[PDB]
Amino acid sequence: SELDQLRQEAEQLKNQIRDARKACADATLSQITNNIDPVGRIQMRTRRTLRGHLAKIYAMHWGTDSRLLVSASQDGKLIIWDSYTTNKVHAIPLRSSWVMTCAYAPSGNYVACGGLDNICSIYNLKTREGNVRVSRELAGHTGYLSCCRFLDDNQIVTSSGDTTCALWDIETGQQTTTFTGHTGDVMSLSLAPDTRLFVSGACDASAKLWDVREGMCRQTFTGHESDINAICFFPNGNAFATGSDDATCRLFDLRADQELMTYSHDNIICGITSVSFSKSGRLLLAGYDDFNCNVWDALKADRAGVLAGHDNRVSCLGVTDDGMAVATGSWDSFLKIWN
Amino acid sequence: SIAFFYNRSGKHLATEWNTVSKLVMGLGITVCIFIMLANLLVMVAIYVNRRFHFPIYYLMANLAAADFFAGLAYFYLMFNTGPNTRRLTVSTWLLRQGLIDTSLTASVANLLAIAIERHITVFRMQLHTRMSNRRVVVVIVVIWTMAIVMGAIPSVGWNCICDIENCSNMAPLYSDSYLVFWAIFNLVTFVVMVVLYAHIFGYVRQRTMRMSRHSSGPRRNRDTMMSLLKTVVIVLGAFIICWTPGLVLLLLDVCCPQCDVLAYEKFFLLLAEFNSAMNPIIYSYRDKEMSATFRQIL
Amino acid sequence: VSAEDKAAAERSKMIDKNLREDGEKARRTLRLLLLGADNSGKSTIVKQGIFETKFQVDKVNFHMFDVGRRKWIQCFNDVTAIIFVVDSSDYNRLQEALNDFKSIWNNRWLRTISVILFLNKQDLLAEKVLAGKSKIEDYFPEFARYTTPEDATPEPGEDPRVTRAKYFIRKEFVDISTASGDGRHICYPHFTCAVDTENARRIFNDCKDIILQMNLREYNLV
Amino acid sequence: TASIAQARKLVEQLKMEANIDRIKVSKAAADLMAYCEAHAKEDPLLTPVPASENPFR
Amino acid sequence: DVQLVESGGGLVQPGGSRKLSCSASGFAFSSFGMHWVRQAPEKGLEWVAYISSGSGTIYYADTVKGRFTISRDDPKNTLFLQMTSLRSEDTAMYYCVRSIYYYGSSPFDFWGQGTTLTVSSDIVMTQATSSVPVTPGESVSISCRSSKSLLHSNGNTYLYWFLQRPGQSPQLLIYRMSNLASGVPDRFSGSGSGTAFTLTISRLEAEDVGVYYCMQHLEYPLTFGAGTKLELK
Ligand SMILES: CCCCCCCC/C=C\CCCCCCCC(=O)OC[C@@H](O)COP(=O)(O)O
Repeated sequence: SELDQLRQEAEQLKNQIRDARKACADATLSQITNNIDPVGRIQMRTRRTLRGHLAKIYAMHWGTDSRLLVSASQDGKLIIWDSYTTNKVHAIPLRSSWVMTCAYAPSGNYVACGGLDNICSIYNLKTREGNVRVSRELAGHTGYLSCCRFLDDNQIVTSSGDTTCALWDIETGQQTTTFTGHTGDVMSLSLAPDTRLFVSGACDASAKLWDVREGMCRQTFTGHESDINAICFFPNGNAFATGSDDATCRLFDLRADQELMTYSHDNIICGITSVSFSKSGRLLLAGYDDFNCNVWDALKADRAGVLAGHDNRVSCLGVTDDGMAVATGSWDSFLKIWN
Repeated sequence: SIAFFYNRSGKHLATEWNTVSKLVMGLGITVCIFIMLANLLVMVAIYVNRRFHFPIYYLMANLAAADFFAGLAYFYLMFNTGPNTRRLTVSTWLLRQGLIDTSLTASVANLLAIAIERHITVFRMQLHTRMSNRRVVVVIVVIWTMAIVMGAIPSVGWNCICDIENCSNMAPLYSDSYLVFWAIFNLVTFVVMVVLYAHIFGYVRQRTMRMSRHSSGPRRNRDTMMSLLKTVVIVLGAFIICWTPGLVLLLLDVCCPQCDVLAYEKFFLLLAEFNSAMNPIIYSYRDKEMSATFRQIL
Repeated sequence: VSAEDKAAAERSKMIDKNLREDGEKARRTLRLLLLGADNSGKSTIVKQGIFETKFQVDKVNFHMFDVGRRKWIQCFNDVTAIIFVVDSSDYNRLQEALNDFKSIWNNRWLRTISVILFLNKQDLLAEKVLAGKSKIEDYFPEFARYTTPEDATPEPGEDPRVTRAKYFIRKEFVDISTASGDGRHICYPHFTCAVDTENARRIFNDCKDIILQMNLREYNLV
Repeated sequence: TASIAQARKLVEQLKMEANIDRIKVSKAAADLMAYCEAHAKEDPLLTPVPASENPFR
Repeated sequence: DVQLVESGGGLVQPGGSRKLSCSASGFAFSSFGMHWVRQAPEKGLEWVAYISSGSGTIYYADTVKGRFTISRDDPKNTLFLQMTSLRSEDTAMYYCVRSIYYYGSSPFDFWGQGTTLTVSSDIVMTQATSSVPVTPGESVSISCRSSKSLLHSNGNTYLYWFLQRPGQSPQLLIYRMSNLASGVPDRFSGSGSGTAFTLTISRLEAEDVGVYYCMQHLEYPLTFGAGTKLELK
């Protein structure tokens, strides 16, 4: 009785969701898409290599103009790159060298960073003094900072290692809402194209869909076996991809509320560090611990290429907003633009 | 004329191939074939493997390149000796013996650079991975600077073609004061290499014997010293058997009245270039990554 | 190129100059990771989000990083050594300290990182076994018929009962360490106290031997 | 009653996620295929781009 | 906040030597390239010299090369202009202009006040209009012309617009022929193409009068336009 009684109600409700998910599975997405021509053999070559970081690169982000790019490393320095002329626009020294994430404002006036210091620091790129100064420090997260993504010049959302995600207001500096429900540490985050929702995978092998305005969880997806290290959102906004430590990518659908595809191979045994889609959503670029990235046919679950140019762990991965290039960072202190 | 210098040196100008003449040309040709083949593998395994782009491997490639030159220079000597040495000129003769002087100096000089860098890394309290590459580039050029200078000084000025009173019995157009000056250079280099390699063994012995009885006990202490002494003895044994017979002959050409020196000079050049054949063997057999990438080439 | 893009590249080149002035100044320091529990006396071994303490011994700079499973332990993949502090006085939590040591030793990312083990509070261990009132035998049944201290060097003045207990606890942590690893990393066990000032020398000597045996390994001298 | 409150929070969360409007997977399979087909020419990584209109070279 | 305080100047004899210094405060002086621009008493602006960040690159006008020298003192937050062998054609007012060069940066933001000096294959910029009467509240367009195509192969058209109010130092309003500077309202709009440019002002309010200078930044030396004065009715 009591909690145990409530335990029977929780188990009964869990079976109802599973029964409803099984009812809608009239056909498999892989079975349905067995009528389209394959994407062929994707062959990408590293156009440029960005040098200057002196330790492992942990995060990277593309500007909305698809030309500027920010990266963070364990030196304690943020470098903004001109991805066309391999020029260093800025070099922002950080107070703490233990930084695991970095972001770029959609307007382009700000960058964010955070890590083991449990603080998201926001830097003003465009100041009258000609330098880069820190604008605000967002404190209130108990654990480390795993991800941070801007919604606009005043709103950012941070996922933390205290099993929570938070929405901040930079003008006030205070936490507006908090997103609770994850059991393990949240490791990734992905804002929807319409920005009204976002998704976050955690170490409890689950991914939750949140509503930013309401502030509570909408759907919960459980198909993985280990910690979900990376998450990314489909360009349409009705699906997302999860990359976990069990050497497998998965594709979940928001409307169907069910898993759609599994991206696995028997000769891959290492974890997945980063995932990203393409402009059309047909490709799925995912970095691994075996020092190279894989290109997956997102509709056919077949490999289509290998981005083998790094001699250490590929830690970050990003695709431009026009789909022209793929930037790949790794623990060998090198960033490579692929095309 | 060349026969003019060889007359007073007591040497012999062969007109036809003799039985002893083809004996030194039999093992002489096959020794070179190993020298170019083995040393070419080392400098291509470093280049095509991105894991080998390290300062210690740059000296290994430089030593392989310097030993590759020694086989090429010795290749030219075989085709221009015996019956082919009759029709040489003084300007051509000084290039023949000057080509082996710069290559064999560039081999001995690289072996001192590896001994110095190993002494630097071992005694420095920091990883070799987190090291700069400014030391190797500034030391590769000074190796070749001494190499070309040593091979060009006998060409101009320091030769006995201007003063025929003191000429070497083995190289007739070379002054005996230069043969001494090249024997001291290797005697100095080997002694420095012995002191550097013995100090490394003594340092590791000092550190190991006072470490603990609970870290790894004496089981891991014996394994390291047996492996370390195997590396130290092998590198020093190569320089002490492939150069000592050649070196003591050079001192046996100066201030040695009426001693048999022309008989041993033909085969003692085989020994000196035999070091170039087995230098890449003993400097790359320990590395498991080097052995793995060898099979991916052939 | 244009006159504006030529001047932009001149600014970029100056940035790389500053990226190497400080990058070359951080290659002469050694970074350590401090681990342990709350009752271990973790922050008292060296008397000099994430905390950091700096100390220098024999002109060598040391950076000790104390935070506060461990998903952030992969950030310390390139540290010089790991410092694990154990409270050997109490035996109720000694079992969870051994399982604490097992996860770090058999970690996937720390397979090449050596561990300096400080069995802290050895003063109270002597009082707990001389005045008795407790029995490791209760919590560890092997100590009931534990081999007497194996013939070895003991500390002068220590009782035979104290040296029996000290050698037993130290043997548990080296049994885990020698079971796996295949010689890629070594555990260095020490016995400290709350009034011990020599723990800076012991970290210096252990890191000197830590670097030495991997310099000799990547240079293929051994 | 911390466990009771925690169980009540989880029970109420499960009810909201259970009562949602779901669609057939065949409709979710067709929508993803219709998006990727309608944007095939817009993808430079999928369909090769001529080197003239290539910012990275 | 940002200030470029000038010093020196005055009446000097011809054939002598004078040193001009411009003191900088309120910004990171070490990361800004600096320029010297003079104004003749009856003419427009004229670029003189240029020193980069770290003094790694120096450019001179062909009319001052060999007798003028520009230097900066980063720790002291000041720069100097050594002027030797003066003549009667150097009587002008010298401005110190800061400029920073990276991707998306706007050079020629802040112009200091001038020092009144009283000595007792080039791209030309052409502005046909010189004096135009403009009623308040109306809209006018001011054009400029070039002898060379300012559009580069990277897609950047290097044309700049400045406004010299009567009795004040000129201020940048449009940079690279399309981008509005910070603090300049949306009233000003710049547009054009190769060797043809214009500046459109809509709903001309007060304090919009003065002289408008077009400038090229495609190659050194940088040449200004003659100017287009605006007068009240
Ligand atoms: C005998 C020891 C040889 C190894 C050590 C010295 C290596 C050479 C460098 C510096 C010393 C001065 C040059 C001595 C060269 C002695 C060997 C040599 O080159 O002999 C000549 C012989 O090939 C060909 O003679 P011919 O058959 O008469 O043409």
